Amino acid sequence: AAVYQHGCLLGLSIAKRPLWRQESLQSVKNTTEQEILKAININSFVECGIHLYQESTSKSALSQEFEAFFQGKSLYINSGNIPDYLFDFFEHLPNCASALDFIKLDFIPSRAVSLFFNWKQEFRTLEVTLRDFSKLNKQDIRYLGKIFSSATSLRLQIKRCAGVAGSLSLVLSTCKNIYSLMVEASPLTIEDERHITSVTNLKTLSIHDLQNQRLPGGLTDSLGNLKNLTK
Amino acid sequence: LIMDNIKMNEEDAIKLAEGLKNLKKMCLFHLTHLSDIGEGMDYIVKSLSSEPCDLEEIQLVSCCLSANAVKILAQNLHNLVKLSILDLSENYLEKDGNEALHELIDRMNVLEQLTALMLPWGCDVQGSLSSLLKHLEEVPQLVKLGLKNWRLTDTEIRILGAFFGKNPLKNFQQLNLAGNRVSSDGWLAFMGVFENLKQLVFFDFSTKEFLPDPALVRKLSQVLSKLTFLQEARLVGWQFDDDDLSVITGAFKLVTA
Repeated sequence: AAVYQHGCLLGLSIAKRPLWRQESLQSVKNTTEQEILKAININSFVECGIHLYQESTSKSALSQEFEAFFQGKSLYINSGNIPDYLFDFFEHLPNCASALDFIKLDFIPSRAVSLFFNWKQEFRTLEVTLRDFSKLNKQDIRYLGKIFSSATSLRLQIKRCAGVAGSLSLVLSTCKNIYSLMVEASPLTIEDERHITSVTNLKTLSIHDLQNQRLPGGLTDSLGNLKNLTK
Repeated sequence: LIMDNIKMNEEDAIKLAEGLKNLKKMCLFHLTHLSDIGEGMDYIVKSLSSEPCDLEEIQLVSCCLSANAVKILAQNLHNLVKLSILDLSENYLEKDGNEALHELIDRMNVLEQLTALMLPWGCDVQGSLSSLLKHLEEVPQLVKLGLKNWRLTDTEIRILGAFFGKNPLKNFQQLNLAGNRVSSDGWLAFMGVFENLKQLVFFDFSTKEFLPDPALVRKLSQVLSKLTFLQEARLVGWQFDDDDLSVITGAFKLVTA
């Protein structure tokens, strides 16, 4: 816990098979492999801390030491792979899992909902990423709602989703914690665009590969509603 | 004396009202599931509430009470000090009910023993909830309070939120709200009030049909679990799914409809 210095940044590509996010976020632009590797290294560091906890047979006895260790770190969770130990970590080690600054949930199994939709606490900041979504099922939206709401601050990144167009306002309207919204090469309707321009508590807005041009009252017309926008 | 679902000839009520005059030792009276009577019930309030007695609990439920009967009681609230339980609820006042309520609400300034006040329903008594606040804040022993059988809008919970600020009772246990018209934006507006009501024994906050956001489900389970008692609260009319019922903590009893 007393080690904050990173140290050697060579190799360490063993953890997190999606080293390049399997063609998702952190793509061609704004790479910086050094920072990508640091993220991998810290993520494996957090996992190691969790593994040491699990084998310490000290579910509550050593909560003070683990609190100091985990505080200020980020944890990455793949929705397609949620190990049993995460459930015990979040359920049995309160005030430590919540001491993490960020949890990254990268996509919708009901298990993902079960882990996040608990009654132990609200998470600080959640970063939700949507990737291979050619269709948005009504059930999927319901499940996302349950996850999105379990936080104080929400960051949402939607990349190359085809099933989202016409349903973006439908999803965004389920949670008011959204303050950072990014859309990458993903189509939308005017109703979805108007909705984005109707959310006044956004701090970050990022639009990529939008080829519509003629967008009445949209993000290309005014966008002066987002007075709190910084980026 | 308990009279439970007993059929009357619409005349006997008058004769009993007179007979009751000599029962100077009577303390408890229950009148339940009354059939349609109309005239005859006003004779009870005319005969009683006077010629002073030791009545401790007067519980007339669903007794076809008129606004005039309520006005008669209001005039007679100078009597029957020591009375603690006053019901006369589960009853709709067809006309001028609000006026009758206004007169008694501005009284009860001699009734220092009042607990568990239940109110009569009128269309729309809701416009006078602030009139209740006017004197409810003056009674430090309101362990129970019931506001049943009427629509209660988001505006009204904000009014009650002011009531529930509050200069604390530290003895409030029972809250009864049989129905409402509260939106998905809250409700939530008065959550946290429970921090001042840690000894709540039970409540309902029921409705006709409502489907809460996941956020509201989470707030319920993370708040009620901090209560000292929570002795079989109900959530009638709330569309909780199996997933939401899983989230709701191990309450002694749980009713959804």
